[PDB]
Amino acid sequence: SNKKTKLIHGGHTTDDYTGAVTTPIYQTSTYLQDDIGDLRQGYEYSRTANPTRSSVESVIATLENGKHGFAFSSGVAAISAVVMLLDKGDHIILNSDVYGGTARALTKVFTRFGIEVDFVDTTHTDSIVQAIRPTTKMLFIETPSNPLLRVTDIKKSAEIAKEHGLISVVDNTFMTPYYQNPLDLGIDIVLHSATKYLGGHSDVVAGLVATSDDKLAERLAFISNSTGGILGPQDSYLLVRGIKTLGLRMEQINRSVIEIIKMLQAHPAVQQVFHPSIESHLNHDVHMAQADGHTGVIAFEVKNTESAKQLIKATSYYTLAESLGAVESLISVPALMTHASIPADIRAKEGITDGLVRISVGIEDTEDLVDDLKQALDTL
Amino acid sequence: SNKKTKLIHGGHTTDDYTGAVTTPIYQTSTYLQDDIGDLRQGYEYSRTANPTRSSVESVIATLENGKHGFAFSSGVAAISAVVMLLDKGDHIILNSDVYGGTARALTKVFTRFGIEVDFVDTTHTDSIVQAIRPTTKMLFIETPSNPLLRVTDIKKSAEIAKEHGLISVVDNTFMTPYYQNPLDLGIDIVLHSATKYLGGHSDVVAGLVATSDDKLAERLAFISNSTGGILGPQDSYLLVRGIKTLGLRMEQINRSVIEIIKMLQAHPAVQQVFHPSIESHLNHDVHMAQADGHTGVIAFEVKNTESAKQLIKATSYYTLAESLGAVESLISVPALMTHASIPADIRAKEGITDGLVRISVGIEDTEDLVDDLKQALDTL
Amino acid sequence: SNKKTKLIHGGHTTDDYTGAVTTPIYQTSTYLQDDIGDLRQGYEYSRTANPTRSSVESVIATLENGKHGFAFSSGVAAISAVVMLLDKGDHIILNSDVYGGTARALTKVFTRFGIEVDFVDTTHTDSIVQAIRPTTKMLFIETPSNPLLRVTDIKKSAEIAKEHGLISVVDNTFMTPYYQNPLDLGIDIVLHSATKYLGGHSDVVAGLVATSDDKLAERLAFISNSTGGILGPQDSYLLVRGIKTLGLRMEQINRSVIEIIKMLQAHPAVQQVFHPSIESHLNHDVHMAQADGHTGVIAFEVKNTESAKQLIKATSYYTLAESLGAVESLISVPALMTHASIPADIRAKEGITDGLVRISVGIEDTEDLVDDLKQALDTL
Amino acid sequence: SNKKTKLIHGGHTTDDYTGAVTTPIYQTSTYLQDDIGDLRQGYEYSRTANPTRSSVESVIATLENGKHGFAFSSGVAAISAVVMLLDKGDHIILNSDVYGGTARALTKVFTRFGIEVDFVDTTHTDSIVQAIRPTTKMLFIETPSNPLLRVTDIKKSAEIAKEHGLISVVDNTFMTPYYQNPLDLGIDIVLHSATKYLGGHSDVVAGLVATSDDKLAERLAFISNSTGGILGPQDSYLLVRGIKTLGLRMEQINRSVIEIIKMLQAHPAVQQVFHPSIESHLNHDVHMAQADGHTGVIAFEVKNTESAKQLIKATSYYTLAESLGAVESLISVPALMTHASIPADIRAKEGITDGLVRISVGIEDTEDLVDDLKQALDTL
Ligand SMILES: Cc1oc(Cn2ccc3ccc(Br)cc32)cc1C(=O)O
Ligand SMILES: Cc1oc(Cn2ccc3ccc(Br)cc32)cc1C(=O)O
Ligand SMILES: Cc1oc(Cn2ccc3ccc(Br)cc32)cc1C(=O)O
Ligand SMILES: Cc1oc(Cn2ccc3ccc(Br)cc32)cc1C(=O)O
Ligand SMILES: *Cc1c(COP(=O)(O)O)cnc(C)c1O
Ligand SMILES: *Cc1c(COP(=O)(O)O)cnc(C)c1O
Ligand SMILES: *Cc1c(COP(=O)(O)O)cnc(C)c1O
Ligand SMILES: *Cc1c(COP(=O)(O)O)cnc(C)c1O
Ligand SMILES: C[As](C)(=O)[O-]
Ligand SMILES: C[As](C)(=O)[O-]
Ligand SMILES: C[As](C)(=O)[O-]
Ligand SMILES: C[As](C)(=O)[O-]
Ligand SMILES: C[As](C)(=O)[O-]
Ligand SMILES: C[As](C)(=O)[O-]
Ligand SMILES: C[As](C)(=O)[O-]
Ligand SMILES: C[As](C)(=O)[O-]
Ligand code: NA
Ligand code: NA
Ligand code: NA
Ligand code: NA
Ligand code: NA
Ligand code: NA
Ligand code: NA
Ligand code: NA
Repeated sequence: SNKKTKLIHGGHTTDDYTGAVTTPIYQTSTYLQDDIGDLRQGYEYSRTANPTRSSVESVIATLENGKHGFAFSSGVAAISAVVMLLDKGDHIILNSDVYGGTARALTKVFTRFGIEVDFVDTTHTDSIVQAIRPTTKMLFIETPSNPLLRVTDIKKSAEIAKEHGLISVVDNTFMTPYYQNPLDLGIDIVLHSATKYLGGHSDVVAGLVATSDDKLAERLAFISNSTGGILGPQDSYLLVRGIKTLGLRMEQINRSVIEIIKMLQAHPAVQQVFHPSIESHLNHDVHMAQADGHTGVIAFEVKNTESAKQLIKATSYYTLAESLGAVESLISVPALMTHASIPADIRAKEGITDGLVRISVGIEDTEDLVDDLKQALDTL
Repeated sequence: SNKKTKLIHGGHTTDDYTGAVTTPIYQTSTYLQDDIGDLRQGYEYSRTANPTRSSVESVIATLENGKHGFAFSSGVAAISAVVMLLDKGDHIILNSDVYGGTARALTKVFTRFGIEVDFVDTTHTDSIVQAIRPTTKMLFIETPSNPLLRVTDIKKSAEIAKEHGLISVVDNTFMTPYYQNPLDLGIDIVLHSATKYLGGHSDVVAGLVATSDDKLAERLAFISNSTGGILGPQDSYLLVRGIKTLGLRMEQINRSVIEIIKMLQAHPAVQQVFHPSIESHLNHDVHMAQADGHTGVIAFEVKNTESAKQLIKATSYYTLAESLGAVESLISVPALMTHASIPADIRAKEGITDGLVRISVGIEDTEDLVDDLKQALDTL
Repeated sequence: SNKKTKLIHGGHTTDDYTGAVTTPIYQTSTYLQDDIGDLRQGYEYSRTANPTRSSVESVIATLENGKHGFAFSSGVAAISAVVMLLDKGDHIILNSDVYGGTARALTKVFTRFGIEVDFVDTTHTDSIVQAIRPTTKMLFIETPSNPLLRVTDIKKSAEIAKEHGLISVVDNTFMTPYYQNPLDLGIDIVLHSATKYLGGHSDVVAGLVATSDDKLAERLAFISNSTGGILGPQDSYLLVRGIKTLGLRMEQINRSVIEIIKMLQAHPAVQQVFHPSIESHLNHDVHMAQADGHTGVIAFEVKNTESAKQLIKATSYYTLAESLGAVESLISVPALMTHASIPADIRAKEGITDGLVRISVGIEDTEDLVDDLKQALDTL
Repeated sequence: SNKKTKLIHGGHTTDDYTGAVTTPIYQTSTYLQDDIGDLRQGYEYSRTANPTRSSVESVIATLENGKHGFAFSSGVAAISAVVMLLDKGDHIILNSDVYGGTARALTKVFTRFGIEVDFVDTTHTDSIVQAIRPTTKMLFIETPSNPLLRVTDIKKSAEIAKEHGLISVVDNTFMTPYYQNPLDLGIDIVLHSATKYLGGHSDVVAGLVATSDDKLAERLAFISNSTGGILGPQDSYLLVRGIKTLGLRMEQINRSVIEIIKMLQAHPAVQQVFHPSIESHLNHDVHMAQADGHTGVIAFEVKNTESAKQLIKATSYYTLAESLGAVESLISVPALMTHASIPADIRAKEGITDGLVRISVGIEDTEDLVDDLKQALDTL
């Protein structure tokens, strides 16, 4: 029924055999056959399929309202598997501020295999229409993006991809299936870095992919079985377990996000704030029309590098570390940590200023997170 | 010093911090930074590096006398990472009877990216010399191969690859680092399905890669970090643990292999036997010159499909299942299980007859394994 | 600061060595000593102490505002360790409806060792005063109790125990440290079946004990080290992980508890409802004075056994299984499942009627849980 | 059939449901019931029974030729459960040099519950006959003992216990079921610290108990369920896995033991050597009659404390740490590490001299272990 119930009872996460109310961990590579080719429960070799991995795959398929799920050893392994649907000579359109790892994979790995990449400002979907070439075969969008939280119209992108014969892909990491369901809006494939919110506890690196398309699912299963970037059973189990509390965690994060943004907008040491909940944010209405909540990632400007470092040192409850979607709130400075290879003039032009801070809001007490960040900003 | 000591004390598999005599399992995705960019022990994000994965990587680098190790989510993920060293238009030479998963990856995935594949009978290394094109960039060999255990001269292949500017790769799964060390013979990259002997307990799917080449190691690390087929920490731990007993397991397996082959050669219901220890086997002397023991995989012919099925049903201690390198002995029929897509006339021509049985010798009592297989053959 | 922040940042649950933001899993039994008796970080043998177990022990000590924590292989192992503080000839007072496993341990095991047990209705603390003998050395109370949720005044029991030289113990399982902190009210020892709410995911069996008393802590450490009922490192890790979401889970459970009780009180097929939040419940004011929330366990009467079974069959979201404190709501019938050895006339006299149903409210959507239980009751 | 086969195929260590060739890890606390009291596969609550724990219990029952197995959270938890078969006023006879943890549990814990303990030199079984009181109910022996490896006649002790109505218990840790099977010699209960050889990899703390007596098994199951010192599922799995290689490990250890003892007996810096394989060792013939191999624990005298410390520092392959039965060889000095609370004059009288060194032989290369210990002794 409602989302919080679906999180507990959706998918197959119990043991039909013993009745165990949690998915058994099949730390196993192979399976007895009673006769040659007769598999007791459909399993024959864990790379091809493993029951614990099948459990988490059923969960992500259910949560995204798809038919088929796939679990990979990381988010970028899921992305690479999806890109491998294409052939040399094919063209893929991506949002222009796509995740750094995605941009690296496409421009430094897959370009050597003849895949051509164009980065497009998809906040206006007619940019996609202009960028389509005869060889374009895939449209890949994140929304909202990192670290400036740009929003792209999912439904319109799905329609464009249908009309032009493209495979449409949404990286739904920042929103999670709790708030945004791209397959319901016509997208062919949805994927996640489960390393972030889905696992939720900073203790699994994993990717998840869901689709309703039987033929794309067959192709993805073949790619998974042949290139072998599969998630192991212990990590699959920890994913199932972490997803149980996804709804509670996201709701707490959202309460804190709302109060923190109020504080940041009022504070004199903060300039611009980036988050899709802000009414003046580009495509705010598009976001509200395709999602019923918010990501916990916020970016905001302080004056300079020194202020950013001082802010980090002055907080008690914000942890300096890579990644996002933890139960701990995390803080980072993109210009120094993720975007430092880009020359400073280009960073400035793109809005990645020296004082741009990114926080990933965790599940600490809302008042504590607001007060801590405020007093730290007061030290500037 | 000696191999069995190196297996226990080689690599870094203790905790410098607490002194724990086993590698801690770092079920974690990210790491506190004390200042922006200052990593306490070199860790910042588990996809890039994880201490438990670094432990197993140090083990495989030590065991293969290399400098750099890499742990992947499966053997075929390690193979795919190594193939991704190449660009569209490049050509790779493989032994003609390479592992089915390798052939599938190259001919159904990487060929779509412009990688060209030629299958060559490398049991005569001058076949490699003939097959080299101007665009050839990699030579990839298994020895001994599956399921007919063909042997390829590693040292000569390394010399050919050096002379012609090729990256040389040996899939050393069947022999393990306990018996065969391709990097010592001049090969650039050695890799393993750790799913088999290294893990040894049929409970991990994993790949391992080792090299002494700093530049190839940098390229492999970039590919791993960008396409993300990494081994998780629990599986890395179980690998380290299983490798501890590699020497004992391989030695027991070898004692049983010798006695089983004597029995098979004497038995009237068995025709041809395939194993590199047999003096009339092609390149037996090459094998003995590049290895100081034997794989536990043996293939032998009984009369037909019905005899093969009857043999399997009549054994007590041979388990019908996919994979090899378990503590249990495993039995299979390639024509029905791994090679069934090849038309029967082609199978027959290649020696994959309907009665070809493959066994992977485990660590059961030698007398029991000999007697069990013999009495089962007596029922034919 | 506030409880939800303390749950994330309280205790020591990161790695000082690598900075890993989660507690490493020390799957290890022993530790290198650099010189005889010089321990690198205080560890020498995992039965005595293990770093992952020390992490969860620090968490429970912090959450209960104690100084010392202890992790056991189950709730009843924690209880047995605490009972072993006593000697033959000593007397222990327990609430008269104590948990079945506790009653079994004391009356069928520890009584054979000369420990004498008296069951007392502690809802009136003067019953404790009457029951005190010269040999009484321990007062052990649960509040609220199972399955009728009787409430005992913790502060008054602590004062009585101080005055008469008794060790006071509270089994705080049903309330958790999120809502009730017995050590703050003067109790010597607090303990939990961490199998329930603390782990929270029905995937760990564990006990936890906390105290502020240095001498009792030394005695408990000696008992743990000598009788060895220690929690293992994987289970310790899963406990730390599950406790992260304790606050969110308990708050969702409490919202659902309030709405479900409204529904049950209004429903014509339900007679008596047992829960400390009900204003006419005995010692409701005592509960509100010593706790700032509620347990998720509720008991209520339907007409008879047949109605109870029908109710269970008619629900969609209530799972028939033993235990409580899961993310799934659980349903049971004490007269058939936990109390069936008591003769029916005694059960009836005690209020354990054939139609008494117990539910443990999970974290499903509140509206779904209310509507599901209501429609199922409507089928009666 | 033969022991090495039984180690692989004995007990139930596969999944009947999927065919997985390894025991699934049931990280779970409770189990769905299809109707009240109808358990799908006999499971209802993991403290009472867990399928992974049942797997390791079946293994130890099979390996010891018993009917019932029990897995505890440590060796001393298994011992405490067995002692709890007794009542206040009962008397237990133990060998006089029993393991320190056992002596501590009995003389500092169970004596407070009215259990009376007598330490007896059981190397002459008539000492047992003299020590029997009207209240004696249990005879508990280790053989060989620590650290002087005293041997006790198991068959004669079993006969004495039968004749006088005692429960007989053998702590079979040092010999393992691979070499010594006390239940076959008439003993009622056999137990192990599985922390040592059975797990074999220094990564599990665990106890195991086996019996053929249905009534004692029922009593032990009740004690386990009521006091809750159960082994968790991950540790149970690692035990099953480690036991697979028990035979190979013990055989390698025995080859090394034989060569090391030759070296120690010849070396001028070594005085007395303690090991049951030495022909002049007390009850050498008794040991050879009740076992068909040897423990890997050896003790030997060097001159003094300074020589012992120097020896430890001079070795390359002997690791200074507590415990025994690892894949690494371990070295210790009992007078400083396990027996330091005993006054020095008593230690000297008992043979625990300042220069007594204990080694636990691991599975390193035999020549390496001999040569390393010899060169280190040469530095004296
Ligand atoms: C290493 C990296 O490469 C890219 C892609 N990329 C290439 C040029 C370029 C200019 C601006 C921006 Br924004 C992204 C750009 C993003 C990242 C990252 O880690 O964030
Ligand atoms: C699915 C598969 O594809 C191949 C490669 N391949 C293609 C044609 C062909 C002919 C003979 C042999 Br031998 C191998 C061949 C091997 C396998 C396998 O699973 O074994
Ligand atoms: C097996 C069990 O033993 C007890 C204790 N006990 C002994 C007599 C008795 C009468 C009423 C009540 Br209420 C509890 C009683 C509780 C339980 C249980 O599992 O619930
Ligand atoms: C702490 C400990 O207590 C004991 C039992 N115990 C009591 C007196 C005594 C004298 C000699 C010997 Br030998 C053992 C003795 C053994 C150990 C141990 O850790 O080894
Ligand atoms: C309600 C419910 C669903 C249906 O979810 P939708 O969001 O309507 O697609 C699926 N699974 C479970 C367990 C549910 O309770
Ligand atoms: C002997 C030894 C080595 C060296 O091994 P080689 O086979 O000579 O390369 C490495 N590590 C350890 C722990 C050793 O004992
Ligand atoms: C606030 C806070 C505490 C103090 O908790 P109290 O309930 O006041 O005892 C402890 N630890 C952390 C991490 C906190 O944030
Ligand atoms: C041989 C065998 C047994 C019997 O072992 P004994 O030592 O004769 O009691 C049990 N299980 C398996 C799997 C065996 O192979
Ligand atoms: C500006 As539009 C609504 O075509 O993305
Ligand atoms: C910013 As990242 C998830 O590539 O460490
Ligand atoms: C036949 As040749 C020795 O050139 O591989
Ligand atoms: C023969 As296989 C390791 O691809 O199941
Ligand atoms: C009735 As009273 C307040 O002495 O527990
Ligand atoms: C009611 As119970 C936790 O002893 O199964
Ligand atoms: C000396 As005797 C054989 O009675 O133990
Ligand atoms: C000698 As010990 C196993 O009690 O650390
Ligand atoms: Na738009
Ligand atoms: Na669609
Ligand atoms: Na050749
Ligand atoms: Na080289
Ligand atoms: Na009262
Ligand atoms: Na106090
Ligand atoms: Na004797
Ligand atoms: Na018997």
